[PDB]
Amino acid sequence: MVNVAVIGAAGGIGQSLSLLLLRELPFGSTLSLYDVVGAPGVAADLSHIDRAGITVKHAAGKLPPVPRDPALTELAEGVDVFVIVAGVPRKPGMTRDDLFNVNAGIVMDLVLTCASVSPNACFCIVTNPVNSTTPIAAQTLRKIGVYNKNKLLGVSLLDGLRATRFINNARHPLVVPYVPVVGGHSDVTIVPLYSQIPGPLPDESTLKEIRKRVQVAGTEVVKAKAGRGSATLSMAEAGARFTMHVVKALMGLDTPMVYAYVDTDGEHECPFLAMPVVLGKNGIERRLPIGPITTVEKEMLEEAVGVVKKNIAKGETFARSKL
Amino acid sequence: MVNVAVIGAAGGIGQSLSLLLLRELPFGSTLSLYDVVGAPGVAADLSHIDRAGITVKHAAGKLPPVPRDPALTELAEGVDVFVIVAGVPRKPGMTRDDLFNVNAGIVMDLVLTCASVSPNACFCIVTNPVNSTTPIAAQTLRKIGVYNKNKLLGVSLLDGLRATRFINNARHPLVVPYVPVVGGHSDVTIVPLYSQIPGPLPDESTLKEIRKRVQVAGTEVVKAKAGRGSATLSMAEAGARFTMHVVKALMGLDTPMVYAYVDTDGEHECPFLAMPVVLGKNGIERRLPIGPITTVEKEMLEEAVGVVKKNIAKGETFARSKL
Amino acid sequence: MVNVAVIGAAGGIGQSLSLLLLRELPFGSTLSLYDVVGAPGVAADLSHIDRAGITVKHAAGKLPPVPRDPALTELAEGVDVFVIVAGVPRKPGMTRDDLFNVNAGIVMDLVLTCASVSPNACFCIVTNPVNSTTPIAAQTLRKIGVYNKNKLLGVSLLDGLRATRFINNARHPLVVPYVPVVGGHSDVTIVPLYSQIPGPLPDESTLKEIRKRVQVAGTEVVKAKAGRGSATLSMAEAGARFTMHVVKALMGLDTPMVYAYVDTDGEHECPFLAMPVVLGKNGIERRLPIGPITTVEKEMLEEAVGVVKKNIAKGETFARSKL
Amino acid sequence: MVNVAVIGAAGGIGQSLSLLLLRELPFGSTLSLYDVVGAPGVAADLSHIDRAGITVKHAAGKLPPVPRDPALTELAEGVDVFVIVAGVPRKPGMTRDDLFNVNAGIVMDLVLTCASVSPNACFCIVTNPVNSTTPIAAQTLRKIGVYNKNKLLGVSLLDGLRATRFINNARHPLVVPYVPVVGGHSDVTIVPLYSQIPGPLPDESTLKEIRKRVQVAGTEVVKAKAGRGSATLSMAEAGARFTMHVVKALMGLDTPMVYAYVDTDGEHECPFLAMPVVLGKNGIERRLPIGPITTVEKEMLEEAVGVVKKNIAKGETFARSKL
Amino acid sequence: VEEWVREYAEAQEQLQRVQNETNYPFEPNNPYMYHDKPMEEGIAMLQLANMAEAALAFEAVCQKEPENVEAWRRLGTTQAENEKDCLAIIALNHARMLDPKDIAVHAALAVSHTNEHNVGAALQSLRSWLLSQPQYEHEYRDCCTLLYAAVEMNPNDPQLHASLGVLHNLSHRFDEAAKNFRRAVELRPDDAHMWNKLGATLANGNRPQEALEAYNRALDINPGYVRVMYNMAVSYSNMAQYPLAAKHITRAIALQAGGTNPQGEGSRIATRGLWDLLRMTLNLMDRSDLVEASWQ
Amino acid sequence: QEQLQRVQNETNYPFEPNNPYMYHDKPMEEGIAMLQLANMAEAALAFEAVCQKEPENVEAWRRLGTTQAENEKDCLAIIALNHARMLDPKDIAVHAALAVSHTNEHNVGAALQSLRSWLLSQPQASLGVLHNLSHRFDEAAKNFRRAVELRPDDAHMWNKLGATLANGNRPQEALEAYNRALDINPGYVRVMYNMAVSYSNMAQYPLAAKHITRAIALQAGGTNPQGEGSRIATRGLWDLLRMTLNLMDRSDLVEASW
Repeated sequence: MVNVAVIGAAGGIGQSLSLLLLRELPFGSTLSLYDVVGAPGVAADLSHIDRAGITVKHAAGKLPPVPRDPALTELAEGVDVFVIVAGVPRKPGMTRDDLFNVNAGIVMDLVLTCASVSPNACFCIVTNPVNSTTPIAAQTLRKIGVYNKNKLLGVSLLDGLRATRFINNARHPLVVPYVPVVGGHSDVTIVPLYSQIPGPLPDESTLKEIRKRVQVAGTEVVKAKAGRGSATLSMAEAGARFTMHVVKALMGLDTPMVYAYVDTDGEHECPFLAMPVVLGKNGIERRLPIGPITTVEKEMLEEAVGVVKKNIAKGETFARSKL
Repeated sequence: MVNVAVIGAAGGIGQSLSLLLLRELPFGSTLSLYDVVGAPGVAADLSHIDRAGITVKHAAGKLPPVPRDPALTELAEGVDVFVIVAGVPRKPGMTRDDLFNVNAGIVMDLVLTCASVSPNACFCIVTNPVNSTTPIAAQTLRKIGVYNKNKLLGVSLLDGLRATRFINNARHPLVVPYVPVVGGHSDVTIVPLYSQIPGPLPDESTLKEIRKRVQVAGTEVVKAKAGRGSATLSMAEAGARFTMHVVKALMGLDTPMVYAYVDTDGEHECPFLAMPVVLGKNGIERRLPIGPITTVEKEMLEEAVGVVKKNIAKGETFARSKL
Repeated sequence: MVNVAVIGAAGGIGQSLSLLLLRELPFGSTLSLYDVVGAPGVAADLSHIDRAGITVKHAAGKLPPVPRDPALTELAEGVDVFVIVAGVPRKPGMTRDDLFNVNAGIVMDLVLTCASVSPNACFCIVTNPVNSTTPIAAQTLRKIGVYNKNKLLGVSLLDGLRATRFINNARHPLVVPYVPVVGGHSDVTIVPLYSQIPGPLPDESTLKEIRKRVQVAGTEVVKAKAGRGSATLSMAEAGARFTMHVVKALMGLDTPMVYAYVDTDGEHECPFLAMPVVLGKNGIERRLPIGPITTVEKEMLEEAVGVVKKNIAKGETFARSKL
Repeated sequence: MVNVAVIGAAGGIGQSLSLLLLRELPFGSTLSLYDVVGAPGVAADLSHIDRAGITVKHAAGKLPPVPRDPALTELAEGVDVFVIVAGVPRKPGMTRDDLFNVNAGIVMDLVLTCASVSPNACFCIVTNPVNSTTPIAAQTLRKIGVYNKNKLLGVSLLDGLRATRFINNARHPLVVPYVPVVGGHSDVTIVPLYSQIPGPLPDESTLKEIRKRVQVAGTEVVKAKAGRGSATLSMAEAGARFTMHVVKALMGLDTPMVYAYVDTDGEHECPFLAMPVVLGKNGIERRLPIGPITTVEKEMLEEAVGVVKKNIAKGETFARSKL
Repeated sequence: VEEWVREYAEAQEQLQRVQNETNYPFEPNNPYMYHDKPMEEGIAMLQLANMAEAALAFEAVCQKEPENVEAWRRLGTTQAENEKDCLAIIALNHARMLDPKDIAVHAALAVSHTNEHNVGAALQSLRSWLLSQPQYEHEYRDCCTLLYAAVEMNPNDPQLHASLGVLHNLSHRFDEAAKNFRRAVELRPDDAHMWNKLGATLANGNRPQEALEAYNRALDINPGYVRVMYNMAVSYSNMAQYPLAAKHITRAIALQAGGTNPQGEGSRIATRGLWDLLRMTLNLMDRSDLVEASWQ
Repeated sequence: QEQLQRVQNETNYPFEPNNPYMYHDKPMEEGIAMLQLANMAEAALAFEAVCQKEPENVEAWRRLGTTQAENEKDCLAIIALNHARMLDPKDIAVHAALAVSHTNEHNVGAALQSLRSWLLSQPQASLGVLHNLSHRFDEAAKNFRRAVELRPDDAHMWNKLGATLANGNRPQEALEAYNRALDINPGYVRVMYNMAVSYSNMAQYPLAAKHITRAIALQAGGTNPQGEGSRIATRGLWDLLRMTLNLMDRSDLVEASW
């Protein structure tokens, strides 16, 4: 059937994501858990549960992160979908900007090792920062020798969920399903589009307030949790839903429309943005334009894409600096 | 409508169970969370997910453990089900006696504070020494003055899930939904009745090894984790299913039968045992007899009841402690 | 908890509708049936479908029709939702007016009986034509004096369904869940607002064709059915789905938003037009406006309301000849 | 990719079964309706459903019953599952003298025409004389020769579903998912099993009447309907459920165990019986024994074996009389 | 006191007796009981419109011995012509048991059942009317086939054609019934009732302009046909001429109870139904000052 | 009684309106003398009889708190000793006695705060009390056992030792070695409570009911049957009896509970 690797589990965003996928994956699906420490414990704990028909395979690594770990290459044959979340805040007290470098370096070797044996497989990176790691992954795939812009999906459904929850919270006896979001996935680069949904809209002041609340919530959620760490539950939900959509599309039982951070293929000046896209039996099948945009909120997209230019440029400059 | 209240939100079990529970609740739920440390953070994390229609409430007391915390008698108003999931799960090399000592006081305080605000609320016990803490909860309810012998259910579905997972693997294509289990929970008080299910049973020699594997699973899980914790998700998954069954029966749109640690009116000599029961709009209505039993099963059952006699002795009798 | 009642059972839109409702009606509820002929038929026939928690009742009547049937005003007591789905077959001739001249009268009878025993039950009209039958039902309710405009739902979703199925077949890989349709429910009284739907949208010429077809579809069926029959099946699913929308809400398990044929409380003229509405536990609680439309759509709407203005006048004036 | 073709969707067991099959089939499936008179009408009727992913098609046959009409041959190309529903329209026949004869020719046509183009088809028999047509169907397959014991099947859920409903009425809330009925599909041959049911089974005196009801349950349907048709919706629903189970088994998404009229090779001396069978992604994989029974079922099985043998003897006697 | 106590005591006793025997809840206010024995009041009256108190006089004379066919046919005919077809059914059903004679019975009874909705009993009544006739004495299908088996036989036969037209009115086939009444009336252009039944099959045929042309001069025959003016009211409502329709319905309510009704009220004999014609009429004008508030 | 109302208002210490003694211009000598005989229950009512008049510490509040802690109602003791602590933050015995009173029911951090207060007032059994906060009962017994040999003159100094082998399983030692502590100053309701608990832990022992009945009897001695006077704070064994009779053998004395 399928094989959804959840490589990077047993730590943060993982575990919960594996638990959600265990009771959601179609019959006959096979899971794969990988981590540097504690992976056998999670594998044993996630093997006594009901719903027979799903088998669990796992492998562990070597404490010293030998790049290109031979054990990880064993947990790569037959995999079709990869969920790369190597998230760890090893220096929470000392908050300074080397987390970008650490995460990028980890993702580089991880994606290189994964793609060295399984080229024709989708990628669903959920490793902050998702704005600059995706160009790094594209550069690594280009260096490997095989690359496909069709399957390089960057999870961004968290912004959509956050916008939909807020928009369904003031309008009391009225609920909506999804809300479009176009841009990047970091602070100033996200802008909701409250002009493509049915029903009357509220006044401009509350619209701006909701826009700002969706604009910035990471600092609020971090401050709420005593500054200990970021949010790990909503991210797991968004990742599980996105990978479930992907695995459903690959099996050929649904062709849904989502909002993805993928290469624009020349349809937009910046060759990376969160646009509508419909999945298919072999990946991305048809990109779609953004559509009509109100001129009031049109100015925001200019500075959003301007910041995206700098983020992507830093992404490629760092990637070429190493190799 | 319903109001599920999980006690002990933060941790490793309470947050995973809460996340699993806030994905298939009936429309109109008012889930509430409590913990000494954390709790605001988990509430903020869980307030961003989509599917509006559920209101999330949270409370948190002071860090120093104070008996009868005011937050409990601030949030415990208007509650239907109380899922008590608390007690230290990071058991060190110390024996079982210390675990009972550290869990009995916590259970006593929690039940004493909880009962005085909503007597007409079902209780779902999750703590590991359930065999011994169920009579403790019975004492806590009795000494207050309000005690219903049909609203004191205990979680035991983990053993049944393990048993059915172990059997569904042997017989391959054939699959079953449930497997009966009798007795208790702790060490040897478990007897799975394998002769009451359809299909040709396997060889007698194997049945002993499957029974032994079912009896001994916690030690295997602990050894697989190298003594760095316990099964923090399996107990967080079956509990969610049990709570869903209880709340669905309470709403009236179901009439299921489950195997739960309950009080035996007449029937068996032991005051407590794991026998099939049926829920209802009020509570436990029709306790069911065990039925036909095989000779080896009946001798294992008499050994189990002999053990649970001493377990209930170490339980209902313990009274209190003072210097 | 709820007691749904079907009046036009077993004719050609009966047994199918009752079967569809049986497989989706919530647990712990009762379903009723009634017809002049075949009442002791399909009612006992569906008693062999287990669906545990569902009880089926029935009531018969004399073959010669009698106003205010004594047997009918026995089962009507205790119901909560009514589905007046009784009609007449379509003979080859069936010129206008005369057919209506029959279909009105029976409907009036089917309102007078079940009105003095439960003036608190949500109603529903399915009989063809529906643009003129709804005013007859409104005036019949107004004769007694117990009339609530919030519960006068008229089935026109067959229209909604139709539109989606066509606009989802042109724009192929893309798919939309629902497409707004304001107006009435017949010929040139149906305006499919295809410009409030998410997506890129086809060209003009095409849009035109698709539009008109939505308006002249029944014909196809009637024709294809070699000058006999009509459109039972389709007209049943619509009815079923809608009924549920109402039921769930009333109990408090969802707040859906539909598009019904409910009198306009001071809105755009034409006091019996079709506009989007949101349901609730008391019927209809809010009426959304039509919203922005383009020049092409307003060309049809400015003349469609004129046709409705004629049928609405012919409706609430029914007094054939007394004598 | 599954292709379900309904042959004979004209009667009450027709259109209704086809409609139940639609709206619930897996995505990407195709439904091929067939009939002799009225196929275009029902095809156009169902072509207005929001059920994207299905491409329902029709090919009507000539009114004269010419054997091997080319119209059915084109439709029956590339079909994976066949269901046979056509036969006597409403059974106006006096007795078994002609019903066993008039249905014989239509069975000949509807089996040989489909088998001549689709060898691997897994035909399902729904006609009223199952106990006689199933050996006849096996003979028709063996004539040209594609026969495989794991392919031919006959629906039997009607008796089991009917028996399940009876018990839940008598006993308060002990819901039993299914009861293992054994025998054939006619009169006294039916026998319900009650020993393999958890709970306090009732006394033999009252249970005797319940056993009598299942065997005689077909009579009162005609009695209440004044001899105008019988068992229309129930047989269609049971057939649709069985077809869905078979389709899911062929899809590899489930491997359940059911009770179907099958060619029991070995075990019981009868060639064709009703023994429990598990479904895999090939047809039928492993057969199961009847299991232990108490005293009263022994004589019932002793009578049922003789009745089944006589019915199969009658079928084989009619066999090779025209071919 | 004794000289006249019986005249009232026995009167009330026999009134209550007749009340509880079969049917017909008599109006309490007669002011006719002491001078109703010369039954010829109904023959002296009703010849020039004013067919309201004649029904009261016939009721006053029918409160006596019930074995008179005239006393039980005149009430039915007058009440049917007065558009109060509620007690007419029960009164003529009581007249049924007084032998199958008086072929006026079973003739208006077919009309009486088809008045509101009674399809089934109308056919039986019409069949009983047909069989109670020895000149040509030699299930809707069978009932209409029996009538069709005569047609030319007894060509004039105005009552047979009237029955045929009434039966055709029940089949929702007003098109052919229209030309049936059109050629039937010319045979006897004296009785306005046959004209009235004509207008109905034109009123139901969505041709009110012609239908009124049938009623108007027919009203000149007898200006007491409340049914005719009810038809004018409904036709004017259909022409969207709402003020004239309101005037006509007000005149209809005034004329129908145009007698001692305010001082002779009974059980209202469901006259509310006729009042319902006024109701929703102002719904076209939205006369918020009055609307439903004056339903008493 | 106006002074009683005023001191009830200013001080959270409850005062029983029933005052059999009252007056007693010099309460201290007989209050400390008669407790040497037995039944300090009268002695506590004597010390409150002087604490009502004089809010000054003068060892009065300290002795009252110690005697109240000796009886098994160690909830009034905390609030009674808090007033002495705040008035005189110099003595170490008030803080030492507050540490055990807090740690009795459930107070963990309060005991830590109290022991710091006790230790800070020192220019130059605590280890056992600290171990009682944790669950190191096996290694906790060492310091208590050592402390016995040093001052074998006060029962309380080893009474806390007995409960050490009462709340951590193994109902021994105190079961037979230090169950005679009543021989000096018999008022230790705590000793009878611990003995009854240990008897219940071991086996049935119907005589445990008689023992606890006698414990309540001398606890409810003279001048105790006085009216409500906000004396619900006793509670305690009033519940525990409803336990035993409901479970052990009788199951028919439940009505004899209110």
